[PDB]
Amino acid sequence: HKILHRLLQDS
Amino acid sequence: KHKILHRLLQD
Amino acid sequence: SLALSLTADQMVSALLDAEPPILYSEYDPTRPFSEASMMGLLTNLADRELVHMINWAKRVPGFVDLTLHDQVHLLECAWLEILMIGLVWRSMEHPGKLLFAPNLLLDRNQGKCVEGMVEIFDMLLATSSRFRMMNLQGEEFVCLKSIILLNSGVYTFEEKDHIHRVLDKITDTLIHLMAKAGLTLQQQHQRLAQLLLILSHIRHMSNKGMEHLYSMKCKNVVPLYDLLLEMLDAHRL
Amino acid sequence: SLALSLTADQMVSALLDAEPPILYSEYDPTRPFSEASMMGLLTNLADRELVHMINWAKRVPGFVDLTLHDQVHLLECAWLEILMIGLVWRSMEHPGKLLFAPNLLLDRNQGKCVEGMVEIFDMLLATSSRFRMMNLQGEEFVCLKSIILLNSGVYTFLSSTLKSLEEKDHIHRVLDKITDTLIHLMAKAGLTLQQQHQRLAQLLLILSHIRHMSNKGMEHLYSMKCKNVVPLYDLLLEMLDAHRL
Ligand SMILES: CC/C(=C(/CC)c1ccc(O)cc1)c1ccc(O)cc1
Ligand SMILES: CC/C(=C(/CC)c1ccc(O)cc1)c1ccc(O)cc1
Ligand SMILES: [Cl-]
Repeated sequence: HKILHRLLQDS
Repeated sequence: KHKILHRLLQD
Repeated sequence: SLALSLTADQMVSALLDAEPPILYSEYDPTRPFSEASMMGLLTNLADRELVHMINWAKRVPGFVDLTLHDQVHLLECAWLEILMIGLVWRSMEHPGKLLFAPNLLLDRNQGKCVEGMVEIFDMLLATSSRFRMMNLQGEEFVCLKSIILLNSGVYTFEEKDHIHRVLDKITDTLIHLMAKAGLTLQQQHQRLAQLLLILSHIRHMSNKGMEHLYSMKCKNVVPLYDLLLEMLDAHRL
Repeated sequence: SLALSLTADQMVSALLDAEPPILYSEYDPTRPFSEASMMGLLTNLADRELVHMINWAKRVPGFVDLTLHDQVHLLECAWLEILMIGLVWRSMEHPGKLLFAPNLLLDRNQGKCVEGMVEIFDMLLATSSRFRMMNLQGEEFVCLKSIILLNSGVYTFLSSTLKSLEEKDHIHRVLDKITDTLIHLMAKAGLTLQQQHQRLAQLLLILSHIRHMSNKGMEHLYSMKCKNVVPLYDLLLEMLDAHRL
């Protein structure tokens, strides 16, 4: 759940 | 083929 | 078809009258359970329940109108979904517990007794909570259970046309029950949607459970009965 | 930017505008395909689609309101379901074939190139056949896709007082709004009341089959993984792992 987390984080 | 299901459904 | 002309009330009555009985698990106060004993009790109960499910299916309006092959296909596809929605239904009166049988009420902790079983128990418990939160009625439950039987294998199958027509009739029956209960037009379609969406979750639990049963079969912690094996193999080898 | 305020027409508008693009597969691929060959093309396309899916999800009314952990869970549970309904939707006007990409139109026979994949192709085609028979509309499709996102993992979500219970009723309210939208679209199409409820049920029952295909596809993908036939696409692999814990 790393990449998805970050990609979802990306503002 | 022979299935127990067939027998029960045909009762 | 003869079910196509039945009225909504006639449909509901037929469904309620075809309800299978609530079976008992093997009597034994020995607790806690072992992985093998739990697996043995759960699969023994399911195998016995399957016999009554087949008779129930025969009494669902429109089912016997199908060829034997079609009947076989639908049951082979939906059998675990049907056992699960039934389990979830009788567990409604027991929040936090799963009433497999009146003498076999288990909690999530007991699901841990079998490796991988707790995850399935949690999904089942969540669904029972959803039903309770929605205040699902018995008349709605029988409609939902019949929908599963007719829908689940309907595509992976003339006969599809008949099934789709019977499926529409059940929808009409569900809306009728809701209208009669006093729900507004908007509350009716909103509730119908909420109910049907849960069938997606039931399908999910069935696939996870099917995978688990097959895995437990390979680990061979206990022999499986013939009818259950037949139903399981329909999904696997 | 509340979603519970959006009108039916506004909801459809937002969804349509949030639609992701249709991606292309590797051009002029070598035919015939090999197992590792088709697997590479399919997963490569999926991995790229996932990036667009994540950004599309942020555009689904109410999705951004949920917590990150909740956003993560919903997508991890529904990604293959969303990829499949989009696929089935693109294949509608192509009886017999699956339009993975404009330059990747395959039929059931090509599905045999990968062991155990033909079974999945047949279910996908049957669903596409179903969409065609119903004459599914784009407005309805985007509604169904958003429903999958919000509903698939909505119960798998852990309870924790009004906390988690908050990120639940909000989801159910939105879901209810999409139902109203669907009914609104059907009413505007001149369908009778009885026809509206019948079609609504028909559409939602489809999601059951879509969940079934995702479960089978996931199992299959995890199967190809161990067999070491799946290229190393991190995002795709990550998401697939979510279905193991
Ligand atoms: C989830 C337990 C279960 C089953 C079905 C036999 C099960 C058992 C062992 C497994 O490894 C997986 C599933 C079941 C048994 C009776 C019911 O009325 C409903 C569900
Ligand atoms: C069914 C093929 C597939 C997938 C998803 C990655 C797949 C690939 C390999 C497998 O072993 C199983 C499923 C897929 C790819 C792109 C889409 O838009 C929709 C579905
Ligand atoms: Cl691209």
